[PDB]
Amino acid sequence: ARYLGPKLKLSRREGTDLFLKSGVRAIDTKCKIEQAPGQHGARKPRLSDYGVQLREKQKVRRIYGVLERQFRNYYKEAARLKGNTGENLLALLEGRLDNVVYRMGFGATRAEARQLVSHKAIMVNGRVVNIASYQVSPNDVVSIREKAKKQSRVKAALELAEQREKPTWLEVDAGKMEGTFKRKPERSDLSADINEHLIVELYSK
Amino acid sequence: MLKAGVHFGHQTRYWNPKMKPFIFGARNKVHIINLEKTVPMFNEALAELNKIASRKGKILFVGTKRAASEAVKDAALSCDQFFVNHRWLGGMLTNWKTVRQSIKRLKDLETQSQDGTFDKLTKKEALMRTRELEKLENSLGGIKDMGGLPDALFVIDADHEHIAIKEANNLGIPVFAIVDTNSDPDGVDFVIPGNDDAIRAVTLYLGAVAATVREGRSQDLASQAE
Amino acid sequence: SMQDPIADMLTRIRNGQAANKAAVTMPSSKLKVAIANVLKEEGFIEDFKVEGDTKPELELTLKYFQGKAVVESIQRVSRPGLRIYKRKDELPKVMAGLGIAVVSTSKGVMTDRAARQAGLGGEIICYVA
Amino acid sequence: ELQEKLIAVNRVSKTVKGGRIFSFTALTVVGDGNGRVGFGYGKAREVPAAIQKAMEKARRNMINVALNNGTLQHPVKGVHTGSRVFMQPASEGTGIIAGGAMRAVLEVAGVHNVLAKAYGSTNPINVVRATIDGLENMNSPEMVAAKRGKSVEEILG
Amino acid sequence: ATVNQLVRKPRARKVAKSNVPALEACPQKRGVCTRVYTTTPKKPNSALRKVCRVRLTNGFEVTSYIGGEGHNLQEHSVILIRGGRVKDLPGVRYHTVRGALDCSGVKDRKQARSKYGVKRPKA
RNA sequence: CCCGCAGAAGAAGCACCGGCUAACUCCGUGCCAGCAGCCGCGGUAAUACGGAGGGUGCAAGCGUUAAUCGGAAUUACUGGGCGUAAAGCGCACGCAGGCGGUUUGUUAAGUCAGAUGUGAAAUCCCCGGGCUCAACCUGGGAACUGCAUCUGAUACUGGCAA
Repeated sequence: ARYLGPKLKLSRREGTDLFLKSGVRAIDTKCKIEQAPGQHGARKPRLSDYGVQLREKQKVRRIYGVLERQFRNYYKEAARLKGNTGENLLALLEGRLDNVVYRMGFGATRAEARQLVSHKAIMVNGRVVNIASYQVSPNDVVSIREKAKKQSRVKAALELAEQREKPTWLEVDAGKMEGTFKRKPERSDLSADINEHLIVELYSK
Repeated sequence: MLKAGVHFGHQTRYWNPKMKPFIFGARNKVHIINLEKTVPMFNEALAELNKIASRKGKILFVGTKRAASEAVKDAALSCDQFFVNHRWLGGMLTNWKTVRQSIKRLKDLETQSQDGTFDKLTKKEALMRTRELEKLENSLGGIKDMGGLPDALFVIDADHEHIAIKEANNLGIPVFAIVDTNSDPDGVDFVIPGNDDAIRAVTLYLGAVAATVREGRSQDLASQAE
Repeated sequence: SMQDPIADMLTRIRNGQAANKAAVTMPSSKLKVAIANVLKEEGFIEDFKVEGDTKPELELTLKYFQGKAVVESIQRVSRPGLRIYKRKDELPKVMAGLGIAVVSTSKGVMTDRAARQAGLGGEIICYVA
Repeated sequence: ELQEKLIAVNRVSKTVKGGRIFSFTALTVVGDGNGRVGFGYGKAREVPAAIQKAMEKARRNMINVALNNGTLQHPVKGVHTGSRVFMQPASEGTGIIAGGAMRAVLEVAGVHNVLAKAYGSTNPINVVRATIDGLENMNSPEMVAAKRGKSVEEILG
Repeated sequence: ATVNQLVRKPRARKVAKSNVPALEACPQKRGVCTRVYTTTPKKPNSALRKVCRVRLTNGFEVTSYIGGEGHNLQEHSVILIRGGRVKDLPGVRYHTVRGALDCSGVKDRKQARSKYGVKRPKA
């Protein structure tokens, strides 16, 4: 399933930072981002019209941690669902449980927050959920069970997430370690750096 | 990151209060410019330079500062761009209609004095026409090959060349400057809060701009076409 | 040998709009004056005049707003070789609704937008865009 | 402000007494993103000179096209030299889903979402002249209202 | 054209012909492989292409190319046959699936070893 | 299904990297060995063969083969053509077939509108619910592009009369 390799070579192929590490320091200047993704890294390519679409899709999939079969099911769900298709697709990717745990700040990265969700530690609506692909409905409460509560890492990662842009579609308490998923985010609410029509057009091909 | 040059902060007490977003009062009664906010603005500047220089546009580099004098000529003739570093003439851009024939005097006079009548009249006439060439040469030498109105203005001190900024805000040229703490970030479109008076800094900022220009002018698209 | 006088009317309207003529004339009939009446109600054509007693001829003043003509395109849909009848909720909209389709229904010859609020359909005669 | 785009470069020959002497042709479309498009063909002995000819030829050849909310006003055909083009407004079709050499001129025109299908031949020069003929062919409800019906509430309804 | 002519005679569907007449609607077939030999290809290429004749299990006796670099097939050699022509020899329309029954794998392969039937060099 | 124990411990391959098509260098070989879906590579400096490094895609799968549709407007009803590209009978008459000027009246067959019955359930689609989520199951609807009958409309088409 999940990737589990060198998780900053991906960000050097994309060029742009993917926030795949915690961000204690900055982008370290100890990876040489923006100049080389491999051996022929200084050789900058042409990156044609199929290439910009492909690197857009690989960009969003490598941000969120979703594979191609599941991601294509997310496109299909975004296409049957009413309204703007790329907005529905980013709403579905912002509705994954591990992303909601990340954007509460209960894990530093997506893989870490995925490990808290995977190791029966994250509780939603007073119920345990083990699965990183849970779609969180609006007006839900996401919590942390008493076992993995106050174990070094909600403390560390929640201490670190104080500088991370404060996503305003969810309430968070951080002493009770809970958060209400208030409403789904509009396209205007996430960073304007990913380019959705390239992806929707790519699967439209 | 203070990467290689030291661009930490400035003067003491006569800060322009418009730059309240970039201050940290140090123990020596000296301001510290917010270096963790400088870098997003500098990257927002270079992302404009790649666009308007990949337009095949003309950047005009401005800084005198008595210390950043040679860093502009050295760090700007490495590109295909144009510079003003010795004296900023009042109206080189908005009165360029009459700066034009002074450029014609410079080009049309070194044309006469490289081979022509540079000895044919008087030793005193060589002492006049040559002194004219060394007076116009470090006054119009970098702008000599321009022959038009520039598309951008890279100012190294807003407080020192504030009339170049207002100059290229009478007309529609997007200026951007690295400002000091006492400078005024009003006419400047893409403000860069940093060090104006360090030789390391006017190597660093101007060097990275010099990389975005010549690295920005497509050497890749052209190659593909070929 | 003149088996569709309605198409023979529309080709005179189209050839007049091409040839930049002030008026056109065809041998009149009840259906031609009905369809031309619909076109004057819409505003593609001003001033049809039926002028005759035994062998009637109806003329049309052809509109020209700019130097460009007004009838931008005009097709013939229910030709005699292949008649086309539509339901209520299957009536087309020509040029995304800013052209008009002439349909003949049981309440008379009218436009598609007239037949939607009329709540019925029929034989779509032509597409005037 | 201009947002140029190169479509395709072709390598042509002339065949003189000595040998076949090659040159390059470009094909560009430029345009702001409010319904202005110019294509420039351009040809030179070397590739970047050819694309530069195509830029300067494209900039003085623009066509005003009226579009609302980044899409067409009505489905419109188009024809130029055996390249038939059908393109469709697709009100939030969500993707400028056109073929090669039509996607370029459309997204530098400023439409963001069409349903464009290219019939006939698919030569890039003829399909870009066909889509610029279709985009100039398309008119607006104020255009058809100002020449017919005399009300946009009557023309649209 | 002419809808009335289309009513009198309907518009006839084009008829697709299969490229692999050895048994149709079957991904693989199995043969006896009499006369393994070599054939020079057609004109612009020049090599010795190793090709065996094959009498299948349905009565067809087709000819088929042997891929990889060196093989071990001699005249009784029951082998498995998949589709795909070569565009280099006249009439060779099939391939022998390497590493399947007797048409064993290729030695010292490391890349693309699903094709040619070579197992993973562990130890 | 839940609770506890143990320790990162038991768990990553497959295809590709000349263009189409995302991803490049060296070495081995020398129109050989081989590759190939189509163009086509291989004659000593092969980004195309074989190996290594590096990269790209997919992932408990990956690739090849077979088969259907698409792309194919490449059988064109939607939606093509026929001077020279494939294609106008050598030219007519002419039965069946198709199509038919214009006005009035009648009919209501075609056509249109409504209603009723039927078009099984499952399946597709919409709004929900339950399985920790999903796949899956399921409530209600929509739809089932139709057929028959009754009631009307009579602009067009047809039947009849003038």
